[PDB]
Amino acid sequence: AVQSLIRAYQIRGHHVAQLDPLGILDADLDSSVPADIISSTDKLGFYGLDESDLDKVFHLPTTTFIGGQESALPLREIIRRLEMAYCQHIGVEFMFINDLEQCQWIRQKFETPGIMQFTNEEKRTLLARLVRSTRFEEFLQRKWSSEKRFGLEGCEVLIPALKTIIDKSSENGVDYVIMGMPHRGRLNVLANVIRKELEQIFCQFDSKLEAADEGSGDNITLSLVANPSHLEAADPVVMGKTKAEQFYCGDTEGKKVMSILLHGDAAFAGQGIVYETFHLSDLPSYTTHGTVHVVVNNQIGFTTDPRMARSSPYPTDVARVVNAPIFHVNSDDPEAVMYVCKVAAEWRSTFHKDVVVDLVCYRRNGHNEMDEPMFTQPLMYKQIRKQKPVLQKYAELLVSQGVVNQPEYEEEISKYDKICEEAFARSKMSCPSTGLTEDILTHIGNVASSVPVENFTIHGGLSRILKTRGEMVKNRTVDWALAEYMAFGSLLKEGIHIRLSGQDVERGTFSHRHHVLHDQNVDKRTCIPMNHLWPNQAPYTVCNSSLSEYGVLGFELGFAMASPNALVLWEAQFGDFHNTAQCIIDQFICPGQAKWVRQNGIVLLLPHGMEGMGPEHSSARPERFLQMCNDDPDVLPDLKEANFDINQLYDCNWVVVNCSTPGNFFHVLRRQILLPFRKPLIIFTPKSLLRHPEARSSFDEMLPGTHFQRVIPEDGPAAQNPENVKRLLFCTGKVYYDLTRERKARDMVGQVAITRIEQLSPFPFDLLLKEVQKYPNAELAWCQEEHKNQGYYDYVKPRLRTTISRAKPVWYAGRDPAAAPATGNKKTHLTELQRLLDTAFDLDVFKNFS
Amino acid sequence: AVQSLIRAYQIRGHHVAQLDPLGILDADLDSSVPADIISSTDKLGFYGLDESDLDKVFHLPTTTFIGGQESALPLREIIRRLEMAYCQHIGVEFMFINDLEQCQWIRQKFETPGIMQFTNEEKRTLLARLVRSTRFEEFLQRKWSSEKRFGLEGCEVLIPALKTIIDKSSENGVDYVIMGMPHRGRLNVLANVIRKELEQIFCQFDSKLEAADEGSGDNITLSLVANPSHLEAADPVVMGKTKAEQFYCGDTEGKKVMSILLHGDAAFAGQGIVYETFHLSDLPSYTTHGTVHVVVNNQIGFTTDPRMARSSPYPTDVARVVNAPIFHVNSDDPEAVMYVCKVAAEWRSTFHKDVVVDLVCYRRNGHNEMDEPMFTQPLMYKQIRKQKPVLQKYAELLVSQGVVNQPEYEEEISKYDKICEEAFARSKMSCPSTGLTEDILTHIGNVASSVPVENFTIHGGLSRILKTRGEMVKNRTVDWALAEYMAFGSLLKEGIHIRLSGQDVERGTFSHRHHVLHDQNVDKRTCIPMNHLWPNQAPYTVCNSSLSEYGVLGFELGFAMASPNALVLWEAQFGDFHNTAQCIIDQFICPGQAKWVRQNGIVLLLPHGMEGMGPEHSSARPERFLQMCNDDPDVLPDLKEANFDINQLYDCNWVVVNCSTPGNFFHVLRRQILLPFRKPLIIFTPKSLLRHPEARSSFDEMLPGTHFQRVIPEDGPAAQNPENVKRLLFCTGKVYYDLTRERKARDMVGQVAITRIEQLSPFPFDLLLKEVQKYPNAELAWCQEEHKNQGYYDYVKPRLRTTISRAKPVWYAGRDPAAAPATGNKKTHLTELQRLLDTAFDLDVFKNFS
Ligand SMILES: Cc1ncc(C[n+]2csc(CCOP(=O)(O)OP(=O)(O)O)c2C)c(N)n1
Ligand SMILES: Cc1ncc(C[n+]2csc(CCOP(=O)(O)OP(=O)(O)O)c2C)c(N)n1
Ligand SMILES: [Ca+2]
Ligand SMILES: [Ca+2]
Ligand SMILES: [Mg+2]
Ligand SMILES: [Mg+2]
Repeated sequence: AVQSLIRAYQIRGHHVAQLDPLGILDADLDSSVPADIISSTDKLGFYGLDESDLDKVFHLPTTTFIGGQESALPLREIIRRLEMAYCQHIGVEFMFINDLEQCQWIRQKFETPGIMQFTNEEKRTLLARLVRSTRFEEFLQRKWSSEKRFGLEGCEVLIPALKTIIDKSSENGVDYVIMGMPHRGRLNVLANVIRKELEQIFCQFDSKLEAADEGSGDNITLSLVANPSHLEAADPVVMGKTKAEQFYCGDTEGKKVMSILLHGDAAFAGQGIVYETFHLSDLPSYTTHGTVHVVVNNQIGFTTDPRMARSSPYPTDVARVVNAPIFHVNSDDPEAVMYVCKVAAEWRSTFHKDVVVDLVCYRRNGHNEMDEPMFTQPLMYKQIRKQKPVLQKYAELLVSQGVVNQPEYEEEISKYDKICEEAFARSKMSCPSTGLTEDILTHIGNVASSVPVENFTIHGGLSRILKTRGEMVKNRTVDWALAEYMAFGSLLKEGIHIRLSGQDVERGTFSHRHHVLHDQNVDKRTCIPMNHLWPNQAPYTVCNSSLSEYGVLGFELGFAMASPNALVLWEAQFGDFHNTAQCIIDQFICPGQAKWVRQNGIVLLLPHGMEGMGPEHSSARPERFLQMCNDDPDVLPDLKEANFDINQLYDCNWVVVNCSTPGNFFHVLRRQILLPFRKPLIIFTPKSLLRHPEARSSFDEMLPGTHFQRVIPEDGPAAQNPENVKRLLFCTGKVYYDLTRERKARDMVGQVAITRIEQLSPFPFDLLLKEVQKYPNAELAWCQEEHKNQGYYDYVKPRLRTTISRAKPVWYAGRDPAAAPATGNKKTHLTELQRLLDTAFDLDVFKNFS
Repeated sequence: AVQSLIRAYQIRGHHVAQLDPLGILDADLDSSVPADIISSTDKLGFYGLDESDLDKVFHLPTTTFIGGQESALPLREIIRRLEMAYCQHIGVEFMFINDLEQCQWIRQKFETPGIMQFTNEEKRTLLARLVRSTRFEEFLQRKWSSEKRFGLEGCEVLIPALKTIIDKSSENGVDYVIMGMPHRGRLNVLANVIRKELEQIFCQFDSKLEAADEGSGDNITLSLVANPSHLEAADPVVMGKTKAEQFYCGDTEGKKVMSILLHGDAAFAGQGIVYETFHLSDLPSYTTHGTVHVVVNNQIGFTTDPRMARSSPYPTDVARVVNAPIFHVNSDDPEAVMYVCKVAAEWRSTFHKDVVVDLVCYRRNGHNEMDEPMFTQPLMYKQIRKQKPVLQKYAELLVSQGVVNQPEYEEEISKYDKICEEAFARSKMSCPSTGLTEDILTHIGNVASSVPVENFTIHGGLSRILKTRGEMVKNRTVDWALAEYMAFGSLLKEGIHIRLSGQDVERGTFSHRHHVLHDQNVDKRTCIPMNHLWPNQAPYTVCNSSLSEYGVLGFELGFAMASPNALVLWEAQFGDFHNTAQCIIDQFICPGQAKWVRQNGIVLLLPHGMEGMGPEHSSARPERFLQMCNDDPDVLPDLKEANFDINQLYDCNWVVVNCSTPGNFFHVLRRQILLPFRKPLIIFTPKSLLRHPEARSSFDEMLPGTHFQRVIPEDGPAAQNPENVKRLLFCTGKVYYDLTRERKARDMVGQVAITRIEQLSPFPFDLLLKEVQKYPNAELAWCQEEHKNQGYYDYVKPRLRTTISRAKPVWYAGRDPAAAPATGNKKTHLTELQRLLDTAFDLDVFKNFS
């Protein structure tokens, strides 16, 4: 009889809660009272009860904790205690959880008498924190009025909440905390929670204010990651950083690393990023064993109201798809906020699960500190202007109780004002060798072309693949997969950790690498032969990710930030789906060092090639990456510097390469780690050269004394007699092979020279100038399997014309411009390719003008 | 006693349900049986019951329909009926709904007896549909084996499900259906549901198979929209199209327009787009009154296991945030699927709410028809190759029952086969005047600068704004807001519908337009002044959207497809966040007429300008838009055609404009509608020119006989004496004004000519040539307030050098290249701007070389 009523309250208590600070605007966007909650004695008929039952004593179930060292209670006691627990300033949304132990723990924490009481020292400390926050806010206001400082006015209880979280984490065992937070309230945290020299904060208020830099305090260590103004675009980055620190510190269960994130109410229910980030929480490869989310519900986004912003009651619904409990609290009552923070910290330290806490508050001023909010919401601010601040009412309550005397509070205010005034007055290298000796290469080749496990049986096709691998190894020949194994194993020997993530990377999207072997008979038997290469070596991890291209890339980037001695690779199924995560490339990878001055070295792998498989299963948009480079096309650098290659690579944002041969792909990954500094790397991997019969290289290019070749000159009869060569030809990728075959078909050998360019960013001016001067009489041309308005023409042409003294035109030999990456008609592809190949190996296509 | 048990089943039935077609892999990803379900007589102790209670008769509650014509069933009946209803081929997830009427309606359907029974005619029709689907699949397989087509084998009950849905919609009143669905099963729907000439389908299989294209059938009308391979990227487009059709057809409640969407299991739980699309559902401005989502749960994504893909149990947990009920069904049983589809159609026609139906099935072959799935999942396919197809077992069951005889079934197979081979054998203009007479302009100015409602009081600042508006109107002067009002009112007079949607558009992000007036004291009293202009006129709508930049743009794009007689505008808060919806610009607006034939005229508004607000609140990336143009920079078109302005505009893919004066903003908006055809328009609106004192124009540029000016020539003393002008200068946007000020500070009037370029795409190659020939001895230069690697230099320079016969170099006068859109230091901005003005206005920064 009573069990149904208690369940009904545990379901619908948060809907009738006075979480509203102003008293006017509602929190759940509905003022109706559902019939489940007994708002009056007339509603007992819904459960079949009546006014005669309000005095009969009822026995509590095993899922109720209001008894407090008491078994049965009069129904009036149950109703009063249940209203106090669920329908006052705290509303708990947790019964969507199917686990029983977590539900019982939450009930015990939030449904027992005499557990929320504080001590006088805690009240004094809370008063001190509230005074610090409020006086800092008014000092910023009165010393800087005509500014846009995004104030935290009408919600100062945030700072004590964060301090309570950090203190509970410290006493629970945590020794490292990583925090992410939007702009609203940044300076308060930077001055009170992550304590910093106030003179430095005042100095940085006037200059460098726009940039949200990184703040570190080192005795729990606190780090505040830099975040951009894009909303909710830094959660996966924080999760990746937390995972990397957990892995490096040896914490398998993450008992000493913690993650805290702050969100606004409007963005937590309007961005699809939160969905993707929440789905990464439980995946075995992306699980940081717990994050604490704090969402500030000021009940407004700029000038947009809550009812025209979302299709859900609360802005906290995304967290319920993963069974993460949610706590909504009224910011007016500070003790409730403190207890909720303590409960959330205990929950994270116990169950290693995400938890979200919602701070219901209001906004005292406009969106900016000089905006006019009466234009759009008159009633809201008319009601706002008739309410006391939280500090004033808290101080009055404490004075009435007798905890603090008025002179002490006044002295505290005066001394903190003097501290602020005093602070304000005071305020104003060579390229390594990447080769390997033959025994290491032979050992890796033999281990990779077999199965280490004794009774491990594989498929027949896989057996044929391994036999072909062994035949290649014994003949001193390497293909794409073998080159990948050799590079990764060589790095693993030196102690460098390697992580490879993305979609379908364990088997390969084209089924070419087979890095993970599966047993046909046993259900979960799995063998990774690479861990068996050497007795002592760095770990190796390969992971399959979800379909989100946005959260996984951010996670990988955050992981790459922790340590330089690590090789993190992200693989996309096709080069056309990277645009789903453009924001991550736009704000985090592109200007990571220009603003924020921190180093990263993530490797991005993008398959790219035109083979008729579709208008959008073809091409990786390299012209989008090539335009985001801090290089001036009109200036030719000094080509006679001490090194140039390493100096040029030092002054750039990232590197862009398009590898066609396995040897260069082997050397690039080694050069990524062996260098002193780190920079992001973008690689355009082929799609049809994996099985190509002549896409192979010998071991002689993998031996000691060999460096990565940024530009591969032409080898053949053309080089033997260079004065007779016409039509000097440049290419980048598979287009080389398609040319060479035709050069054999048309008997153009000795009349056309074809050269590749592996590295596009930065531009190799020196090597290109050296090889262009090799052929005095040859018409420069650029080949391309993409359209004119796509690919590398608009990037390469200015740089090629800069390399020479604009002494020669750079012609084009490729497809015509189009509004799509490729064509959807199979018949026209062959005609286009035949026309593309017509101009090459058929001279006088451009000499016809004269 | 029993109410708790029934409640527990209604919560946890779908977890123990036998939905798995394979007794092997699970769908909720957990094999454990929760203690709520009574799997054996020993578990009755959880509810306090025991084996002695299995025979006692228990009265049913008012929220349980098991019984039919019974009040009390003996407990052995309740348990059996509940297991049959919730734990046998059907799992219903709906109890998260808080509404009681919807819950009772759902319960009645699946929880009442003798409701799922069919008739012999229905069974015959189902057999016919299954035969058609299966024989078409095997015919495609045997006639085309070496193909990468995506096949529907494994789930062959999809076609009858869709046909049942459409039939129920037709009988419920729907007369128009819009459908979107991914590649898996496209041909089966195109050949069976949306019936099409099979010869045409066979012809398009060989050629033009790559592109999606649009399939129509007109007696319910069926439209299948084109969608790319990007997963979940076409739902908002479908919803926008549905909304537009509902609005033109006059269905306020949408009783005659319906929307159907199909999803895969892996993409419905891995993409954040679904989150935004689901929040767009209930929003009053974006409400399509229901949408029947169908998710096919084949339990595998390419080669990725469902456990390493998501954190939620089922891949349909994003629909529990909007209280949308979910039905999971086993595709083996066809009657259950048919009944579920009927129930979903009735639910949509009744409650006007979204509903999701999950068909649990398996995949018979690899991802493509020649993929090898034994490499990664051995046990799954080892079990798959030992199961009968659904058609075979259904035919055997019907033969045993006696509905159909074997000769009839064989004859049906033979006749459909013969139809298949028979089909296979058979298979093989001037620019308008946009001016207005003075009385219309005066009327719109008077109405817009005053309040229409008589008892309506506004703020004092708003009163001052309206007084300034009236002063401008009486003095024959127009600003940005007045120009917008005049354009919108002029279009509304002609009967053209106008819709403006996006973030903070009702008031304006800079509080300059005030299109919506709010009453200070009376609650919710709105007053749109432009809805009161003329006695008969088209409706006007302004909406505030959510923070999702991706879903709203897709919704607007879908809306601008239904009819040409409409002006749909999308406004962004800043030009930097548009990249969040890059995919929509990548696969839908860019190649929307090059790939599919449909035409679109959406207007995109992007604030753009460098003012020192930050590196992320400055610049709108115009160089990203300018590179996606199917224009060859190396060819100069024929400048002596009849038009060369309407012809040039006819070939392009969209238009890009940067408007500074309000008159051009008026004229371009009028020209967008008055043109015979439709093309997308991108406008770079200013931010600091809204309040600029000289950013104004007279009425003489809005009178009859005035056309939009693509290029504004240089007016002033320089034009009077053009032979004495040096440093011919090109600009685009606010920079002009700054330049003029500096010129006035340096007395360089008559020595520098500054010209704007309003239209960049199509490129004006005629007016620019004329004005370049106007000044013979003048060094061309380009002035931007953005970095050299960004902005318009890389686009404009090749086109400017093409316009002339490469006879004069195009210099640069702007900021130096950088890895970020702007700087984060306030001090360096002033130095950068001063250096920019210095190098712009001094006469030897380039001539010093000689
Ligand atoms: C992706 C994106 N992020 C940000 C903006 C601009 N912007 C900055 S703050 C803000 C309001 C966010 O609302 P809410 O989370 O409620 O913030 P609060 O009231 O706490 O400032 C918006 C829209 C934008 N247009 N697009
Ligand atoms: C955004 C994106 N879209 C598409 C792909 C490539 N792709 C095409 S179909 C497919 C499988 C989708 O899985 P599921 O939804 O289970 O569909 P099914 O295999 O049953 O068709 C993938 C990953 C990708 N990597 N990223
Ligand atoms: Ca309520
Ligand atoms: Ca289960
Ligand atoms: Mg807010
Ligand atoms: Mg699937």
